[PDB]
Amino acid sequence: KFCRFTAEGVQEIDYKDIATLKNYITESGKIVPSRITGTRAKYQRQLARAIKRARYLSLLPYTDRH
Amino acid sequence: MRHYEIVFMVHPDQSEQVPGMIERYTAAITGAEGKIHRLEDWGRRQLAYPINKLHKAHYVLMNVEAPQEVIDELETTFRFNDAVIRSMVMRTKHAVTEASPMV
Amino acid sequence: RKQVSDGVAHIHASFNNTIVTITDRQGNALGWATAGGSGFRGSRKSTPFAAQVAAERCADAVKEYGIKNLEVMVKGPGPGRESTIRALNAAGFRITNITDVTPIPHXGCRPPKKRRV
Amino acid sequence: AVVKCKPTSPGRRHVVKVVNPELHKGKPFAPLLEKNSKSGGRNNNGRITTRHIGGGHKQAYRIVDFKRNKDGIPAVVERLEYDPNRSANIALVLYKDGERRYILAPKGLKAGDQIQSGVDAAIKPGNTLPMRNIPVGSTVHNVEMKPGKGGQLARSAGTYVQIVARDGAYVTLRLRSGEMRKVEADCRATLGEVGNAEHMLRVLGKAGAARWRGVRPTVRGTAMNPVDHPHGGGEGRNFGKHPVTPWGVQTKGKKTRSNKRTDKFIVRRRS
Amino acid sequence: SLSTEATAKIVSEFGRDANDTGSTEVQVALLTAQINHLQGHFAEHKKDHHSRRGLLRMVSQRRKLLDYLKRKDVARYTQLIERLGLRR
Amino acid sequence: PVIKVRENEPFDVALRRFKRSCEKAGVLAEVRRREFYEKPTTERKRAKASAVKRHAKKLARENARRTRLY
RNA sequence: AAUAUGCCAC
RNA sequence: GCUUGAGUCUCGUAGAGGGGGGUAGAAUUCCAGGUGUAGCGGUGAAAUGCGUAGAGAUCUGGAGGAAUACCGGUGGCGAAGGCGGCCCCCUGGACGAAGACUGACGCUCAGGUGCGAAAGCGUGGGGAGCAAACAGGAUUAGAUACCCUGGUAGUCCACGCCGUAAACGAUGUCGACUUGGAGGUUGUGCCCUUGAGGCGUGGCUUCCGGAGCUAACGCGUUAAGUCGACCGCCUGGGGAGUA
Ligand SMILES: [Mg+2]
Ligand SMILES: [Mg+2]
Ligand SMILES: [Mg+2]
Ligand SMILES: [Mg+2]
Ligand SMILES: [Mg+2]
Ligand SMILES: [Mg+2]
Ligand SMILES: [Mg+2]
Ligand SMILES: [Mg+2]
Ligand SMILES: [Mg+2]
Ligand SMILES: [Mg+2]
Ligand SMILES: [Mg+2]
Ligand SMILES: [Mg+2]
Ligand SMILES: [Mg+2]
Ligand SMILES: [Mg+2]
Ligand SMILES: [Mg+2]
Ligand SMILES: [Mg+2]
Ligand SMILES: [Mg+2]
Ligand SMILES: [Mg+2]
Ligand SMILES: [Mg+2]
Ligand SMILES: [Mg+2]
Ligand SMILES: [Mg+2]
Ligand SMILES: [Mg+2]
Ligand SMILES: [Mg+2]
Ligand SMILES: [Mg+2]
Ligand SMILES: [Mg+2]
Ligand SMILES: [Mg+2]
Ligand SMILES: [Mg+2]
Ligand SMILES: [Mg+2]
Ligand SMILES: [Mg+2]
Ligand SMILES: [Mg+2]
Repeated sequence: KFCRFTAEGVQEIDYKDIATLKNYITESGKIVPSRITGTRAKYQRQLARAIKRARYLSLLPYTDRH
Repeated sequence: MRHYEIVFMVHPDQSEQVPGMIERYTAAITGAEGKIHRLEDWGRRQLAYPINKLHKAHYVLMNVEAPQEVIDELETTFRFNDAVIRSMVMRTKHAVTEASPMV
Repeated sequence: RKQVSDGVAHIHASFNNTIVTITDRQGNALGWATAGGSGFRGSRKSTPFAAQVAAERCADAVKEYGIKNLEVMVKGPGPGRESTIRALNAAGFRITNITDVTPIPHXGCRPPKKRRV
Repeated sequence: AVVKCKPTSPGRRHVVKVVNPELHKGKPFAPLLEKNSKSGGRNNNGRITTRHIGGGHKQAYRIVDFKRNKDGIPAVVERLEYDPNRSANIALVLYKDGERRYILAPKGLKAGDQIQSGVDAAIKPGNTLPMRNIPVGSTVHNVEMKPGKGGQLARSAGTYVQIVARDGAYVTLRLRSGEMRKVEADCRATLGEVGNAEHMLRVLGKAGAARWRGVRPTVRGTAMNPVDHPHGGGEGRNFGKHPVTPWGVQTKGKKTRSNKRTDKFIVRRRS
Repeated sequence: SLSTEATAKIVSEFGRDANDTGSTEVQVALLTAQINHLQGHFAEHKKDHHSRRGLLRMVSQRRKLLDYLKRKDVARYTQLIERLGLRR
Repeated sequence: PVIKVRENEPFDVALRRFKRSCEKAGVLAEVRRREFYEKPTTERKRAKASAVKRHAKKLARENARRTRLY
């Protein structure tokens, strides 16, 4: 119920692990707020960066309907 | 000598030409004295959204220790090579020699 | 004349009017009906009942194509998002997919200036 | 360099001059010059066909290579030169086999630059390749309209043509006029814009500056007499005519293209 | 931002000890090296005002240190400006 | 906000699930936000005002918890 | 949806 | 001479700090076409406007410009103005830990110089959307306004100029001292990471409040408390920030 990344000690959310990245995007492809997901601010920023890079690399959708 | 992560996704029709691409690129970097530290071919993956009406593409990852100059010639290579449909090169804090999460 | 069986119903419900269009799965329109054409002007043109009437009229106008099931795609923020789908299912088409396709720019252009009524 | 002059005299007050310092200050390359006699606008009948031409400084034609035929032989830009016959500057280049030539100077070129023509030329400014090898979205100059005929599009100073698409054996180009024209894929082209882009910023400042370029005075039609021009005549400054050329054709907005032979290569007008 | 090796060379060539990183001539030489390096950057980035502010800060720090050196020990100041090529 | 009516899913519950999916995506809120253009000064001002009122409400709430009324 | 104005000591 | 001010070096840190270059998807608009009919669009109602010359709707493919949904946070950075997609190159500042180094090298600043939102101006481009001006419809006694339908400059870029804003935490910069509480953000140490825990210590930041201060409202360790250094500024209102 806390930030899983600071629970695990990982300090960067690598954008190549879509299995983790999916946990933090709504089914409509939007990023889930840090309030909802419980992630602390630093990892939320890192997570948003990684999500955006994955969206560029087509590993995640920019949105559900394309 | 800066650590780079190069991900480029290739037109599926050129899946046979991807090994040649990799060999010539690694030859260019090693000639420029830069070291490739990681290299893995994701194969042909489906796309989360169509690119140029293409729904599948051949992903290549490679982490290098190349000079910024030779990285820029690889930039122009990806630009003027019509098979590489999308490329992204990133500076990393350090070299990564582990195994990518998609392996 | 042409038989399509499996159709797609685009509802376009703005704050002032609801346009319901039945097409095949290729975007080829088969018919349409509007809350303004169903006999509603001004105050009443944009009410869920008006949207219901328009959807019913469109369903009846697209009858001879023999449409059995419909995808449903909803666009706009208008009141005609609810009663329109209700009226479609009451008409009898098997509603198999309901999607919101409202345009949401990912920034996008600059909206019109705010009114001062 | 766009350097305004100083108003030391009424003729120099408004003069603005583009002083490029990289231009060669010596004499042009001799073996590529030719005699270029003026005409005055007179054709072989001796009548003035194109008015408002005559006089002007004597000039010598520089055989500029608009074909870039010598392909596969790299050429180093010996120097840049002033060409009187055109708005752009030219570039004396020297191939590796000892032949010197003149080319249109592309933007950003200098002495010592390497250039090359052919299919395997490096896609860099100054080089020449067929358009089936030039990437889409490129900006080019010295565009050929027929394969091997020679460059004809985008040769003035600072102009360029954008390759917007490729459809089979044709490629679609956006020209400086805004026109959208189809050109065979094998027509050559040279990369980059044309140099001397500042050329349009120069202000002549006086009538003599125009006369130095062989541009005779231009009498307004309404100053003439009714026998001389449709606009002429009038006790005072009168008009009342729809503006027309001296030969009666309406001159404001009346389109005059009529080439159905080549209407099939125009994808969109400039309007 | 001078490279670490460049900083080491400047300290070694201007200070008494290789660990003498705080000496007045060491500081002035570091500031001069960075300013000379940044001149080329600001020849091609005229509108980089925020970086120009840091450059001006280094200019003023060098001026203050040079005034301190001059009013303290003059001979060291003269030798330093000779080795650095600063007019005053 | 795309839904798929599943096996043995009646129309009314399919519509209800679609309603809740649309609200979860918040689409109508964004459309009513984008209907007009509001200046950046207005955006900042109203964001600050909403935050201020939320803080005041919560302080009043967990302060009146320590208050007897009747 | 429209809904302007109010000079004579106190 | 000394080092506790000031500064440099060593290691890392977080960030919409800046300049340059490229690219991504969503969306509006336009162009070509396909299906497809009589409405659409708009309003408090309405009309102007668009449409049977086939609109609106829907689908395909292009073009081009501008801005970057979600993340998003009285969150972050910046001297201020301000800065938010992603990537790369150049680059400024802040901060923390341990040590070494220099040894008052400092604080302020008239005149001076630089930066300085938006509007605006000059030249050359660009122009999707929005929109002063403008035109039409409506409202009204009037309506050169609000509302509606269109629409040009301009918003966009390169360079140059303007140098003003409720440029505001209406609070000059620097330094020292003087009860607390609840957060937020960014490091760093200890142990037990024994369940993301506590225990400290730094930096910045938000709200409440104590003594004190204040005309009161209020400020309240980020003072408007107690003092020091320097600068700017005020002397009834209007005239007038005008001549
Ligand atoms: Mg409106
Ligand atoms: Mg003759
Ligand atoms: Mg003429
Ligand atoms: Mg004239
Ligand atoms: Mg006349
Ligand atoms: Mg006469
Ligand atoms: Mg005569
Ligand atoms: Mg005659
Ligand atoms: Mg006549
Ligand atoms: Mg006359
Ligand atoms: Mg007369
Ligand atoms: Mg007269
Ligand atoms: Mg008359
Ligand atoms: Mg002053
Ligand atoms: Mg402006
Ligand atoms: Mg004006
Ligand atoms: Mg302008
Ligand atoms: Mg202009
Ligand atoms: Mg326009
Ligand atoms: Mg009017
Ligand atoms: Mg208007
Ligand atoms: Mg002022
Ligand atoms: Mg402000
Ligand atoms: Mg403020
Ligand atoms: Mg003030
Ligand atoms: Mg000061
Ligand atoms: Mg701050
Ligand atoms: Mg308080
Ligand atoms: Mg006071
Ligand atoms: Mg004045």
